Amino acid sequence: IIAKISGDGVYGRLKFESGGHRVQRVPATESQGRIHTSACTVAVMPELPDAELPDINPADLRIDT
Amino acid sequence: PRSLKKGPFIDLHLLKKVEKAVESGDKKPLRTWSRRSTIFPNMIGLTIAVHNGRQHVPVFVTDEMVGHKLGEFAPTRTYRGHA
Amino acid sequence: ARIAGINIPDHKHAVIALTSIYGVGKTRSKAILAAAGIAEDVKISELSEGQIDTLRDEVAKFVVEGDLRREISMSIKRLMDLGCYRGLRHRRGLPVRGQRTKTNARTRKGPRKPIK
Amino acid sequence: MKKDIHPKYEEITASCSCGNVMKIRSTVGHDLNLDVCSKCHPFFTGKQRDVATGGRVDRFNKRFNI
Amino acid sequence: AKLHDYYKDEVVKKLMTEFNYNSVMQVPRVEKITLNMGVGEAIADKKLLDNAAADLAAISGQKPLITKARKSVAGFKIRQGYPIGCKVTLRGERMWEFFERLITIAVPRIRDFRGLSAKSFDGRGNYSMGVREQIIFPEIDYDKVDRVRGLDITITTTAKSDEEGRALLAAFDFPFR
RNA sequence: GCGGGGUUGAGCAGCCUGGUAGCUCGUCGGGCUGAAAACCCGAAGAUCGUCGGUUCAAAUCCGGCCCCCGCAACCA
RNA sequence: UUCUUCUAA
RNA sequence: ACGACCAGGGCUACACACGUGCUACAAUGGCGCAUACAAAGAGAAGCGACCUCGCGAGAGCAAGCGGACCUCAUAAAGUGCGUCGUAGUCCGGAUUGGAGUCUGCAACUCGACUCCAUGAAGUCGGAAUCGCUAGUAAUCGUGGAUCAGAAUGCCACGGUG
RNA sequence: UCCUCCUAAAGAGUAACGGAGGAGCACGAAGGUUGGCUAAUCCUGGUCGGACAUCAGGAGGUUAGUGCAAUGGCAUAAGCC
Ligand SMILES: [Mg+2]
Ligand SMILES: [Mg+2]
Ligand SMILES: [Mg+2]
Ligand SMILES: [Mg+2]
Ligand SMILES: [Mg+2]
Ligand SMILES: [Mg+2]
Ligand SMILES: [Mg+2]
Ligand SMILES: [Mg+2]
Ligand SMILES: [Zn+2]
Repeated sequence: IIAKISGDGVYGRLKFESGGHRVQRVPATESQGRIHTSACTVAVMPELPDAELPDINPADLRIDT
Repeated sequence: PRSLKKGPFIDLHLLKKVEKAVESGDKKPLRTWSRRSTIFPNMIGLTIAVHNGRQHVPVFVTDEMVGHKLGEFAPTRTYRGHA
Repeated sequence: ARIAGINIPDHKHAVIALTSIYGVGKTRSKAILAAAGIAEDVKISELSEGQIDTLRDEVAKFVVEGDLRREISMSIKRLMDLGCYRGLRHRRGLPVRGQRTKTNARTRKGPRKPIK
Repeated sequence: MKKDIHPKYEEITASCSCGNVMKIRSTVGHDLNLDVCSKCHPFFTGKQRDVATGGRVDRFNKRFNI
Repeated sequence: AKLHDYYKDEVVKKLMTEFNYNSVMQVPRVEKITLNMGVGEAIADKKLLDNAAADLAAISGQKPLITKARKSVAGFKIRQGYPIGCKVTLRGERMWEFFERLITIAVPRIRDFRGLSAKSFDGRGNYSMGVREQIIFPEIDYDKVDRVRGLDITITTTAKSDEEGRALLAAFDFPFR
């Protein structure tokens, strides 16, 4: 699951939530009642802007006819 | 509702402050934990705060509030909406 | 065949046909015919007019169709404007008398709006 | 007015519940006995009563005495 | 001509006094009464209008001219010229005889009666009103009719101002307030 | 440069010479199950790429228009 | 006649 | 202080979903009058007759009773007669307004009940699914426990069957 | 191929692979005559009625209408019954 979080100070609060997150619990998919140790993972990556619609300039070119 | 033969109910420590706030002559908010007290005609016009489990919300008392108790103007469940 | 603003039908028995007025039920229509002297199981057809012309005054003793709706809508707007708990019940659409709102409030809430 | 298209217009008697005897030119035909009219309506009597504002402090000093 | 007899003797001298007219011809007089049932739900067939036009002819004794659509609107699903409503202009005699039966019988028999308005004189003296149910007339038996018709009475007079048409209907004791 | 199309969450009919929004997949909620599939039941969902205009009225008719599927850009 | 699966203490 | 004390609140919230129930969707039924038959319980700070007041919930006086005596207690379904005659109805009772009573320092949140007015959905319910083998299922009443008050729950009890 | 304006230079005509649009009909009444008739849009009021049906009132002065394109016309109406 990938969510965009629009808000103020989003990455300032959640940048320390990366990496693994481990449960030790009795699962809901366990019939024997034994306790399993599972893990998840969270990526918190800051929303950079767009790359940029490329603006070419005919001074950084060399045209061969 | 209460029986007619008992009359309306009000708390003494409020009734000791209704009598005080009449004779004092002020528009001061008096904060009150008695939600269960019937409003009297000498209480009209007083901004008073009824407790609602968390805070004290000031209530202006009008003419048409006499038969009603104080707690009807201080909501306790701060519900907003599911969506 | 027409009392106090509405048209009472002509085939029913006496108190039963009277209850079509917004303001009388089975008990008050027994009290309307208690002062009009009419038996409560005669039809509205084959009556006498002087019975009926006094019968309209008995209904006019009380509060009825246009007036009873005007007082009730005034007493609702009395609660709507006080900002009391019951007025907040009426204008959210929730049940007033203190019922279960976790389940079975279908009369004040109507048909179900599914979660989208 | 043409002789065929316009319906029947027979002057009748308009009786009432309060004793109003009036003679209208009408298209009913049969005898007319009314219910309310301009004579005895609760407009000049009871429109002031049927508002029913009601007193709140005035209701309060009924239900006890001190 | 009962109210027209009643107009020509008391009401004529009355409006000379309470407006101070120069001449006798300056008095506001009523010209016609229009009875309209614009029934836009008669697009299915003529029959719902054919049963309604016969109802309004029983209200006051004229066969009503079926009015048609002036232009076309597809927002109301009518082309130009659909039979859409019926009107009756009562002039001369039959105006007053309806104007007596309306002000005495059919108007006080209206349910939740709280009088008429004084704000409905269309800017220039011609008072208009509208009734909800056709069964306020004693022409209309409740068992015999089946659809709740309703019409709107339009009174057209020769009043220039707004108060002069008010004082004209106040001479006939018209139920305002 | 000439043709075909842009339609609920998705994919397509219906486009008809203009008055009337369909299906499938999916989604939601039940049922069966110990549970999950598959199945079964009951639901809903559209401003017809877009913008002007023509008629009473436009997904439609038209005109420009945005994306693309193509087709063709040749003889020396 | 048809009918699949049950991961890791 | 994750210990202790008091006030007010919450455990009663509400787009939704599920389970267990109650009352209905009526005529083998409703309503009105009359009339017939239970069982098993409970009762002292109590059950409370009788009588009066009140439309009623109740109130007042106040016996009798620590109970095979007295009291809650009237059983209801049924029966007999009468009307309603297939309708959103004299079905249904939600909801809502006013008015009360009772309990309790105290009924706003948040009590039950009564009166008057009001009269939603519902005309027997899809996929499916549950109980039951004889005094049973079905159906109608009664009481107790809990409790100042406050059951459509539970635990009991009999009638028809 | 036909139709209308512009190009077209105040008679007529006038070109281009110049700018723009339409037609391959319709109608037994949409024709003839006689007799009447005056629109569009906005405003104020009025039962369901709502920006918009239908009814009055006034402003308004062809902004409408013309079986269809555009142009020229049309109230003595060629418009509407
Ligand atoms: Mg459409
Ligand atoms: Mg599955
Ligand atoms: Mg030239
Ligand atoms: Mg020239
Ligand atoms: Mg022509
Ligand atoms: Mg001519
Ligand atoms: Mg209007
Ligand atoms: Mg011609
Ligand atoms: Zn009368």
